[PDB]
Amino acid sequence: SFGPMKREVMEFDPEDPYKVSKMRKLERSIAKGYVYGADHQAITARFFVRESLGEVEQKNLGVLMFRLDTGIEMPSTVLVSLFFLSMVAENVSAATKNTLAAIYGREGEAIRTWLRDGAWRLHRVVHPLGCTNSITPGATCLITCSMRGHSYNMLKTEIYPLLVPKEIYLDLDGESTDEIRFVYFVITYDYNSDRQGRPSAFVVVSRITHRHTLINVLRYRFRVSRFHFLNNSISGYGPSTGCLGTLQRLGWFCSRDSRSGIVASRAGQLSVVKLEKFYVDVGPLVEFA
Amino acid sequence: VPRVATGAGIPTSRQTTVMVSKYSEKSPITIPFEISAACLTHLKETFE
Amino acid sequence: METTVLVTFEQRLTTGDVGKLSRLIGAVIPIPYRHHLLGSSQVGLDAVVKDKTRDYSRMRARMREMTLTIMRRVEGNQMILGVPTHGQCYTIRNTGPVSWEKGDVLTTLPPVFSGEVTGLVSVSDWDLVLPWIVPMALATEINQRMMMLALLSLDRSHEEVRAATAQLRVVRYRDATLTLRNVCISLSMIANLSSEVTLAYVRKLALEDSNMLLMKCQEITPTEELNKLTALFVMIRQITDVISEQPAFLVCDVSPDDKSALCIYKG
Repeated sequence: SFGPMKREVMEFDPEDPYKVSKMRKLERSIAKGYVYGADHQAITARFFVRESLGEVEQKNLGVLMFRLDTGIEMPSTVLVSLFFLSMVAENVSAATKNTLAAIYGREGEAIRTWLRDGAWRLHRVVHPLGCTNSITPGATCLITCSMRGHSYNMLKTEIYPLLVPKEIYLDLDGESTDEIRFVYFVITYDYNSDRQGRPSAFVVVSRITHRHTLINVLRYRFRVSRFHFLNNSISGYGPSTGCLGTLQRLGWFCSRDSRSGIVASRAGQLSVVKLEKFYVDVGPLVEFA
Repeated sequence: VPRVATGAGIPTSRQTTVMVSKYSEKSPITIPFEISAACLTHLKETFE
Repeated sequence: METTVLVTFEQRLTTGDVGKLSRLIGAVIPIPYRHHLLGSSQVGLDAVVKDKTRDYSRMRARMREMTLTIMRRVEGNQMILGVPTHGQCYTIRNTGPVSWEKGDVLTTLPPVFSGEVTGLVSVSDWDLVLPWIVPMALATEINQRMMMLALLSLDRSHEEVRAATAQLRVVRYRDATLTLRNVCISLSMIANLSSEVTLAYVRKLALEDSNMLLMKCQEITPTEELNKLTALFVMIRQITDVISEQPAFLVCDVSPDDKSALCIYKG
């Protein structure tokens, strides 16, 4: 009669999860010409980045961005690359540290040496923001940063990889196989003298998905820091420190694509690890000890 | 309002549209004039 | 497009009150349980903020059960809501006391009436008291201040300990300052019982040491033996239920005037 004839119309929209997204994008691509940014299951965001922060990320494309909780109220949020906090971690060779300290450091950075090495990492200043595509060099660098999904050129023309530097990677490179490979991100402290240590950063890949079975393979690596973590528990009574390690999901990639590379930048080059089909997927913090 | 934007990284605005309204100001005029009660009586009393 | 929850206005929402709901188009909504029709008495957090003996964590144990939902549009007699698809971006409205910044992880917390007691479009005791979508590192911070004030709450009789509490409820974050029981029993059962029960277990394990860490770990009735460890581990479960704040968003970019922020939804 009336009721059931209307409900056939809301039933028989089959073969698609809604056919609400796909059809209504087309009725605005017929309206406005072929629209970009619409055939995009991955998820991006445009960010205002200064010229003194604009480097690297601009030239070679597809790389991590990090927020700062810098303890100064006026520039309280400074963008940080995964290349950038290599001048903080203990893992990075001092040549490799001062290679990129001379890339960034040209008269618009070196506060951020003094307010990351000095204003120490509490592993809460850094926030995994995401990976880049399509830098906009102009009066202001304007980085389209991907959030969930792959980093890629518009027009789906080229998958942008994840540019992991070599020093932060091979000290926690996983085991060798050909599967899917989750990228985790680990900050470990060596509590020795200076209230945080020299806060060591790691990009760790592993086939392991589960949480405590993943920190157990870190319980292999980090006894040198873990025995020092127990040390300041008794070296200082009243003062305490915090976390030993800090684990969070960062994304994944296809694991046959894991191959070395290099960036070709100012102040010399920089040996990196190129992770091609990098689905960016940020996870929560796992504070452990 | 018209729109224009430019360049790369130059801060572009979002499409402004303004709706304004101008209220009334009122000054009413009034003017007296005198007619004698003796004057209006001749219209009425209407002698021989 | 997405999931839909309709809210039937049991109370008469005046067009001016609709004018305040039509300003909160982006804002989150605490829903008690996923269902397509809900009352306005269901929708919102006022059914959680209501008891003579109700504690902060017990409300947080209730709100952790409540499904987060996002305002979609207010059409007169109805409020249309969307249960957010995990991983998608959502324009949520910064109705917390904290300015958000690009890249931060946002956590839902119950609103505290300590110096910032707030209501909403209220009629007949129902307002739409809205949870503080607060950054995650401050969400753990707020939790820790509440427990340490409560751990020091028994020793009000010392003014110096009261002066320790006087610093303690001062919470200060980026561009924001705000003022702030069995959970603290749960803190104390772990603090006292792990002090006593570990000594017969460190001296037995410290011989074999694979990670080489039991060595300075020493530097740091079987029915009643297990009864301690049972009521050790179960109180550890009770505190971890009210510690792990289950992160709710990730602000990618913030809309100007700090009213809104596009937030990719996580967890």
